[PDB]
Amino acid sequence: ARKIGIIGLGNVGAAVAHGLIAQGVADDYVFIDANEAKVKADQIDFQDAMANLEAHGNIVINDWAALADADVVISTLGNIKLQQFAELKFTSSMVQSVGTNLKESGFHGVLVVISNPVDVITALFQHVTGFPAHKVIGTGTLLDTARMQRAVGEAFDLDPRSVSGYNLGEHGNSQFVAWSTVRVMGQPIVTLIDLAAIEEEARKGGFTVLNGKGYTSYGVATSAIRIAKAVMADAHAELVVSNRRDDMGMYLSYPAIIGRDGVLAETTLDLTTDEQEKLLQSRDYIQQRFDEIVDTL
Amino acid sequence: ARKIGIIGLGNVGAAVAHGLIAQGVADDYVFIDANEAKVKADQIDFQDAMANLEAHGNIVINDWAALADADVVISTLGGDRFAELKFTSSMVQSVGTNLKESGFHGVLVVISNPVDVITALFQHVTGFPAHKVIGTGTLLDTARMQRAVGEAFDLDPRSVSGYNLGEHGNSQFVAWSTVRVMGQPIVTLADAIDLAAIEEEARKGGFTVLNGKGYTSYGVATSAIRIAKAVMADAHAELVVSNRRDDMGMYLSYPAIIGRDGVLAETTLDLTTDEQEKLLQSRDYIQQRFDEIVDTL
Amino acid sequence: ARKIGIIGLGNVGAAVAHGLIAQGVADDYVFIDANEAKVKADQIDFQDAMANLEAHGNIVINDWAALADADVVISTLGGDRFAELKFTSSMVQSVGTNLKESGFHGVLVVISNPVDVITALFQHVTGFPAHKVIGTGTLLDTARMQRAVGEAFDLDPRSVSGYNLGEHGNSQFVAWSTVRVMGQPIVTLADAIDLAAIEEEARKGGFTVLNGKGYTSYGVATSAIRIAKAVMADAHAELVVSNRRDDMGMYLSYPAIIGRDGVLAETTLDLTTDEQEKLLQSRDYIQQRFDEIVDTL
Amino acid sequence: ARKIGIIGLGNVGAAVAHGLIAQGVADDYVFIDANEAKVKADQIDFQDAMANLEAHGNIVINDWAALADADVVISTLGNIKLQQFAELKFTSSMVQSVGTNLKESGFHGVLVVISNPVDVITALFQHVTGFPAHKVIGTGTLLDTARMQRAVGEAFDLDPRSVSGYNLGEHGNSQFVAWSTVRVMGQPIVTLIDLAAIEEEARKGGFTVLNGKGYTSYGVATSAIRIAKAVMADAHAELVVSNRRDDMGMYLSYPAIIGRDGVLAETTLDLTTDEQEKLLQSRDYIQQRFDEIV
Ligand SMILES: NC(=O)c1ccc[n+]([C@@H]2O[C@H](COP(=O)([O-])OP(=O)(O)OC[C@H]3O[C@@H](n4cnc5c(N)ncnc54)[C@H](O)[C@@H]3O)[C@@H](O)[C@H]2O)c1
Ligand SMILES: NC(=O)c1ccc[n+]([C@@H]2O[C@H](COP(=O)([O-])OP(=O)(O)OC[C@H]3O[C@@H](n4cnc5c(N)ncnc54)[C@H](O)[C@@H]3O)[C@@H](O)[C@H]2O)c1
Ligand SMILES: NC(=O)c1ccc[n+]([C@@H]2O[C@H](COP(=O)([O-])OP(=O)(O)OC[C@H]3O[C@@H](n4cnc5c(N)ncnc54)[C@H](O)[C@@H]3O)[C@@H](O)[C@H]2O)c1
Ligand SMILES: NC(=O)c1ccc[n+]([C@@H]2O[C@H](COP(=O)([O-])OP(=O)(O)OC[C@H]3O[C@@H](n4cnc5c(N)ncnc54)[C@H](O)[C@@H]3O)[C@@H](O)[C@H]2O)c1
Repeated sequence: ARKIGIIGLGNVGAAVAHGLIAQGVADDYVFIDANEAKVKADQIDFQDAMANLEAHGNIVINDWAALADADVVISTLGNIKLQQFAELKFTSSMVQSVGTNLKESGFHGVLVVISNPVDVITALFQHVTGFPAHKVIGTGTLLDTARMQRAVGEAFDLDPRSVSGYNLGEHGNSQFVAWSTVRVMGQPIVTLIDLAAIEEEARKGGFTVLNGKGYTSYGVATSAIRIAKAVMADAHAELVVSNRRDDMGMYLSYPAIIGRDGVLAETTLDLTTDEQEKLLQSRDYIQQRFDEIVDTL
Repeated sequence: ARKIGIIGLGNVGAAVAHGLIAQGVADDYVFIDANEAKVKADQIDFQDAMANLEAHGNIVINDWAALADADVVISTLGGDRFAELKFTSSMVQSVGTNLKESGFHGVLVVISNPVDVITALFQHVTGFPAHKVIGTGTLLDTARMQRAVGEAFDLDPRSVSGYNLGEHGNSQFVAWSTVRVMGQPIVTLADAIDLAAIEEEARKGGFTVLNGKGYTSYGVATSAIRIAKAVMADAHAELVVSNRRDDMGMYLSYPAIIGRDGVLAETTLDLTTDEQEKLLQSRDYIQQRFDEIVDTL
Repeated sequence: ARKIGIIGLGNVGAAVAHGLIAQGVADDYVFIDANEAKVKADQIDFQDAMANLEAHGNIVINDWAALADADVVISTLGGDRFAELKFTSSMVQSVGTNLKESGFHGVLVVISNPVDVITALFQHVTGFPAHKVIGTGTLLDTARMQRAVGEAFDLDPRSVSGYNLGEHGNSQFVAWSTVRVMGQPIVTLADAIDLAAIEEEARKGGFTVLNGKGYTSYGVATSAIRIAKAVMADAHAELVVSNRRDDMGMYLSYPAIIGRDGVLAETTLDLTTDEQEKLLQSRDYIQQRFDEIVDTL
Repeated sequence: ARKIGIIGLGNVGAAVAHGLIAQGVADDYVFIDANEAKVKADQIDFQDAMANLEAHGNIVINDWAALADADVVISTLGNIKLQQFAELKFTSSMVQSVGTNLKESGFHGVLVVISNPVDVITALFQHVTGFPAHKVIGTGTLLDTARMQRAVGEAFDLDPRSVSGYNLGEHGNSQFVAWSTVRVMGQPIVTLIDLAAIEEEARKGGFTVLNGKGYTSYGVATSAIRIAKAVMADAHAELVVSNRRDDMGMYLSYPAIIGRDGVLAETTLDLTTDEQEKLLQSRDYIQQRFDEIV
């Protein structure tokens, strides 16, 4: 049967849970949150929906041992008030205990991290749990790429799913659009529009949402659900996620092949020199911030 | 194609939207909200999710004319006491008039508080035939009774029959003479389970949600979604909703047959005399509160 | 993850696989069929559909060891008379033995004819606990009664309660004392509708399907799928399936509580004396036909 | 509400119907088939399924007037027995009456043609109904692209959905794999294996299926359903379908942008000289056999 664990039932974690429960994706769910009254409130509210939902799902709360046979565990803990990377003092303070309980529960599935700064927190989670790096991944620029596809989609009046290409690097700071990989309606977008306008709409689009309602939830929740379904189904799907490539030596977003055991293979992009240059800049940024904080745990 | 309009993109409204978009229920969505920043932030956030979602949906905001061919419209709006009444009736009149003027002729589903009064007010202000104006009512309350009973007998809530009738938010009651579990009327098993305790847990349930979250969303959003699908599919499904029965003359929750035209027929429950008595008490309360608010129009 | 095995990829088995695959219900599928070319054609046909489907599924064929960790296995297998009994009992023993030897320890759902006899035979040969071996039984006849009553009262078949009990295929009957429509027990509405005609209508339909297509598939396939979901989700859902009651000591259709471990509990209907009589008559026929075929093992 | 009509409830027809009903994609369904007892049988069989399905759907049979407000109409009529270009004589006979009835129902949505030979029957359907060419399209090499993605996916142990590229031309004859458009794991397939082996698996893959059970159904039924969903949701999705491009002046498969009004725009691929040549070759066979038939 399918079992998913969600750590941190805030705006994003609760949207992840609603997206999964609304489609009846999993059979068993484990909600874990430091704030007890909140998570119990969400459990009951979801259990009240069950008589009127089409598919059934079981929900247990704050039970680490229940994670032992979970397929996927999604980490959505953090403090959005610190965003309203400065969040690093908060989320990095939480990874030691969350990571140790996770390791101790007997969990051996794939861990998907959303907590920001996603690249650095993904790395510290890998570091505390001791899980193989291919079992610990982050949404990273899967969200950024979806904003890029939305922006390019609006410009050409196309289905965003019909736009190909990726955003690489460090989510929420040096990530960039690899315009050499983007293609729309059979042609490479660079041989076609104000690309920087599109890139600005893509990059500033996330602040517009936070600015408008105080957080972001549907965009990133859906990116996590897509990765969680690829893992459980062992799809061997190519997705841009925050993964540790051998050549990079640090977590950063770059397309990879995802299946039931996590990262099954790396992909290879023919990036311009410009794009490779930016990619190592992101690597260095993540690496340094990670370096400063890993001793502190 | 399927087109759904949602008026009020708050906690309940955004959850209704996410519930529909996660499943790809409708093709076109119309979001209407007084706060342009919030509704615009939600639209962009949902559009960001489209690149990683399985079904596509088109989203327009604050365009009253777009509701003309909407199949269903869901409204989540709802000295100082006098002022509050005056402002609530004003809002229902403005929204209702603009709704009427858009040319919309589908079914209007209201989520609000008190739902029966506000539903009757929308019926009054729009001039839509009463069978096309229904409120979620005790569908949520019934689902909570189903959860409590289900937990008491380690049963799927969907396998618990029976309903909560009357006034949602105050005098509604469990019609225990309609509740069956595992082939037996629960009253019989009670005479040999403590029904009052079960009633306590369901009510207590709602308070835990309010206390830990500050509001409830998944339970009620799912109710509206179930009703919305019955309407678009012309299911002729029996659901307990807030509707105006000829014999009651006011709006209250009682099972009815829902289809593409709204209430297609009424049901007839053989209630006990005490149950029948509570039903009429409920009706008298809704009448009083309706006369009172309609007088501030 | 969710894994389902299907034994016998004929009209029914392929409809079951397509229904599950069109919704992405399981992650892994194991198809077992005596005809290598037919099962291989279906596997390739479904793998050709994966590029245009929303959910992914892995399909392996004729590999018994793969059933070891399957959640559910659905079996669609089913002078002269003695010869046929002999070949049939032999087939159930060969399949049953290989299934038992695979390590499989989930729930076995049997689609056959006579489904109650073949279900009991499989239980007998495998040695699996009776609660883990169930047949679809009269879940398909109940759904036909619901269709016929639903068409009679212009209702949603899902809104018609009640069941068909007994032996699927010959002595099963509508337990009219359990059927309710629009809040009223249908018998009272009959005292005022012709139940006999309704009962006949339901049956006629089955014959209409057999004569126009030569077999029935969607109706019974969907019954198996619903049971399979209740098992993987551990729903504790009340479903009418062929199960072995202590009071009956032989398989027959009577509602029961279904969960991950199969039959979790029995239900107690208050049938009328005629109903109890036909139920026992039904049971005597199943017992006798079972006795006959187990003698040929 | 969503309303889909299916003409011809055979192997492909009933598969399209089950894929939609299992997911609860539409609200209303119109089943039309010359063999009345087979359509009436599937109707009741699906209505028997309804009490145990999660979503509701309404089914009416052989009512052309009910197609007046259908969103999409899928044509899956034919005779698979003749396939075991064989059906062209039979399927061409049907197009006049079916097309006329369809035209007179008041239907004005998108028509999706599956019936083989799909490109020529798509052209005759457009030609007989008088419906704008952009509102009349066929599955074409959407099924063939999916087989290419299966073969390539199997070879690289990838999700078939992660394989990009298209198969162009005429389905079941001159169709080919535009290997310049295919890429896997960030690289061009022709830069990375024997593509002819893969090519053959993909090309012969329909025979194997057909020889193994006597017809093909899930592959093509799912391709039709993907198109139908792009139409009703007005996705503006890039899909390879049989459409009539102006530069070709004849139906053939080439990627197009699909929405509620049918083809909304054409794409332009940077095909190799050879690839360009094969596509025109396909156009001639379609053009020629089309003129030959009417
Ligand atoms: N990576 C991305 O693309 C992306 C996008 C949006 C948000 N985010 C990140 O998602 C995280 C959550 O976002 P949000 O808006 O839901 O925040 P939020 O503040 O609403 O929710 C955080 C939840 O985590 C819980 N939590 C905190 N510490 C915990 C611990 N040790 N154990 C268990 N639960 C704990 C809190 O109680 C709270 O309920 C933040 O880090 C935000 O930056 C990432
Ligand atoms: N029936 C039940 O059991 C139940 C359960 C929960 C909530 N509710 C009711 O649902 C309603 C919604 O609650 P919520 O938590 O979603 O509220 P909320 O405060 O988060 O949101 C209401 C939204 O309506 C918008 N709005 C206000 N006035 C408007 C106007 N004139 N036109 C258009 N949009 C306008 C606001 O901008 C806001 O975003 C309340 O009536 C609440 O009591 C009922
Ligand atoms: N319970 C009900 O209402 C109901 C309704 C419809 C059909 N059915 C039953 O379902 C069964 C199947 O019907 P169908 O039309 O799918 O049959 P079918 O003839 O189309 O296919 C049976 C399949 O089983 C395969 N098979 C046979 N022996 C096998 C063996 N020893 N091992 C593995 N595979 C084997 C065959 O190759 C074939 O593909 C019959 O019992 C029929 O009566 C029951
Ligand atoms: N384009 C493709 O890629 C592709 C792929 C597979 C199959 N197909 C085609 O799909 C068509 C259907 O295939 P099938 O296997 O389901 O065949 P089939 O013979 O089983 O079904 C055809 C159905 O069409 C019906 N029919 C015939 N003439 C009709 C008319 N005038 N009006 C209404 N109904 C009529 C029949 O009664 C029958 O039920 C065939 O042309 C086959 O070649 C195309």
